[PDB]
Amino acid sequence: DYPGPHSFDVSFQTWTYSTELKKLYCQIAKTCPIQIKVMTPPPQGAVIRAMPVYKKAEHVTEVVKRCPNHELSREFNEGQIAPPSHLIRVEGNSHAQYVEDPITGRQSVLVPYEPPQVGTEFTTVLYNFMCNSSCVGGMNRRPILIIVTLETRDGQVLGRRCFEARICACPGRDRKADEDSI
Amino acid sequence: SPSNTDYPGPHSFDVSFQQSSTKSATWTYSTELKKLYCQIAKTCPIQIKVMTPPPQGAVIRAMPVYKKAEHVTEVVKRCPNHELSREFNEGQIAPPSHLIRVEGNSHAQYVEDPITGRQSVLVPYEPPQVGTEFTTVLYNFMCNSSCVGGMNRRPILIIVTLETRDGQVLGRRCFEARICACPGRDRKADEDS
Amino acid sequence: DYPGPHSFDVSFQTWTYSTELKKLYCQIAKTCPIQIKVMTPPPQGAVIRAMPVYKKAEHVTEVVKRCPNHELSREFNEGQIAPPSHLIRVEGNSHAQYVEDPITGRQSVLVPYEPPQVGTEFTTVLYNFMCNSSCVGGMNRRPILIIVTLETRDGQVLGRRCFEARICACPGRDRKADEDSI
Amino acid sequence: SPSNTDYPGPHSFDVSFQQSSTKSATWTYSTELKKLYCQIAKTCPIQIKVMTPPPQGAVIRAMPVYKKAEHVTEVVKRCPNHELSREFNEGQIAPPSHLIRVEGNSHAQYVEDPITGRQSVLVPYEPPQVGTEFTTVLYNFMCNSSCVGGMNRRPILIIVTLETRDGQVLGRRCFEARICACPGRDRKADEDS
DNA sequence: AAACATGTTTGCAAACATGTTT
DNA sequence: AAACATGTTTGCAAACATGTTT
Ligand SMILES: [Zn+2]
Ligand SMILES: [Zn+2]
Ligand SMILES: [Zn+2]
Ligand SMILES: [Zn+2]
Repeated sequence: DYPGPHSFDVSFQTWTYSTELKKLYCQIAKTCPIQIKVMTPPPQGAVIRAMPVYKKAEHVTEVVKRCPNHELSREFNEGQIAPPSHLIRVEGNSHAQYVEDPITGRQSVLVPYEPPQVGTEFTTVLYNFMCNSSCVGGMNRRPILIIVTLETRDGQVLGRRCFEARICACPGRDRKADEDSI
Repeated sequence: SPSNTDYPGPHSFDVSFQQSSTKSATWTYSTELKKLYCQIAKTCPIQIKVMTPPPQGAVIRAMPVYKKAEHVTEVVKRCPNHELSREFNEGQIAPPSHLIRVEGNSHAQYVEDPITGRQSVLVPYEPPQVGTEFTTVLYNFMCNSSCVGGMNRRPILIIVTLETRDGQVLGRRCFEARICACPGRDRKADEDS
Repeated sequence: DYPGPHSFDVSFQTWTYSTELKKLYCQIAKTCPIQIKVMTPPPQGAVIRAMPVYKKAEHVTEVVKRCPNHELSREFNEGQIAPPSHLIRVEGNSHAQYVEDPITGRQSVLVPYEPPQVGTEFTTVLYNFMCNSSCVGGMNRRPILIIVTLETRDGQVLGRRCFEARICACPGRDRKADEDSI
Repeated sequence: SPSNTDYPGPHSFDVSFQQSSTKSATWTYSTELKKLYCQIAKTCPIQIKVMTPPPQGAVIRAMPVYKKAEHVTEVVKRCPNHELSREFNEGQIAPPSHLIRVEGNSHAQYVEDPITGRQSVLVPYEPPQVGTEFTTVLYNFMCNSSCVGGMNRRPILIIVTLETRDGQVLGRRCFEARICACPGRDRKADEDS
């Protein structure tokens, strides 16, 4: 976590969030509203990039893509702006652009930053996760965590926040049970 | 859509399953249920028995097909996930799409029917070893019977058929196949049902 | 209603039944257990025929078949013993035979009678209704009622009972609301 | 999969909808939304306007197609129910499978593309009546946009195209079509959305 | 037009099916 | 083998979508 010059921050108000576990439990392809908050207007082009990555040191070097099944299953792909391989998708924004790093091969999705609505106090982004946290041939139940980063139009980082994502089928249950381990 | 009725044929063709050890829980068979319960990619020994020497190029084709009427017309291939997954395909020579595989036989040849598009695997028939009453063939089933994007837990059944070197069916036997994780458990539960 | 020599009778213990409305509310293609009770063993071949027919005098002469959509929609038809046109189906009985009257063209389904199980007090039959009570091109929401008849092996009637059938989507709701009209 | 982008073409081709009375609630149009809301089997008057006389056998083809990317590849036909229902077909000469119909024109010819299997209907182009600025064509939409076994409430949109007598596209305009029961209500609600 | 009839969609939890870890 | 992890199926009611009756 790096608040940066604009005191960047992410927060949450079919899914659920354990504040103190910094974990987001949510169903697949369902919509996840995510709250963005700055303290001072970021630069101009300023973008919000959401990138997935494995939590465990063992697997951090491996890119995070959708399992083969979902990747090529008309379902969810057919009529789509985004690439079928990308795990993270953003809904409700034509400007949203999906990117594959030529060198690292890492997939991510950017959305141009925009101040909140008048009176509001949050820039709300709509994220969709397109593979369960357990798809064989994909995450194979390997915990992953999202890295939402506020960057300068040319890719300079201005801030970064991160939470563990676990997209499943019973976020309620899983969260609760995951709360029992303590 | 391929036939599934038992047909002993002129050579009193027959398939059966006899347990390779004396646990060994990698698989199990309900003679009573005509069901074979077995673990994915693990090896299944299947016993072939004739009563009179079959023709010349005689072959044994094993083909998978959905049990229920609603799906019979759909081919049976390996789910997308496994058809790519590095594992089970890396040192393999067999078509990653094919469900049924035979291990321990270089002559084993995999085939996709140009018209029906149905995948199957053949092995040239060879009589038993001296003093032995069974020709044993080693099959491998490459997808759980619940792989999403594949069988999606739709019952399938194997159709092992003894055919003439030019495809004329001399004999056929069928058994339901349910490849899972706990063949022991599943069979048991299936029997308490 | 004609009890007949064997004091024939039908009763009920995804569906529901208004005793005093002689109406059966049940979802489509879902299973309906129906209780048969006699007072004295019926003849030998004795069968139980279930036939649908329109309640309203206006439409009684028109046969009752499944609407065109369902009639030829792989769904529910594909792997099936019974004809895709037949509204009423019985599940759990290989002996069940579906029949189309050559002259009247009327569809119906028979099931060989069998005494109850030991200790039991009912011969229970499993009926499936395969079209909503409202399928356009079919019942077009025209009330129909089932005529379960106990007959002699050669078609002589030994008894007959009948209840109004209304296969819908919310048997609960519909029943309740249908109970409000009074 | 047929194009849906507006293309005025050399003859400044254009389609518009002007209300036949002075209620008449049988249909309505959201110029703003590019959506036509109309009742099944009832008649929809559609205004055609060019700026320069089109070629010779020039025709006006109206073809239906699903709006959403996921279904575009699927043809648009009348649900099974209506394709048989005695009504709307009894005294009719038009293919009971076809969704779009044109009333008041003997020359109107219905067509199924042999390769794509796409159904459409053509009417030879004829200039406006003297003193009139529009060529009016009468369309009929034969299935609610919610017929199960048909559109099953999948948004569709009409592609009226002005073509040369031998199928070369000279102009094309599109509008979303939503045939229902309460065009009034639905349009209103659609606008409050 | 306003009310009513009815199939659908969405959300949710229980009982279950089935691969994985212990 | 026994326990645990997790996707599925089933049932159910609310809010809704949409044809029909009034
Ligand atoms: Zn996946
Ligand atoms: Zn698989
Ligand atoms: Zn129907
Ligand atoms: Zn229709």
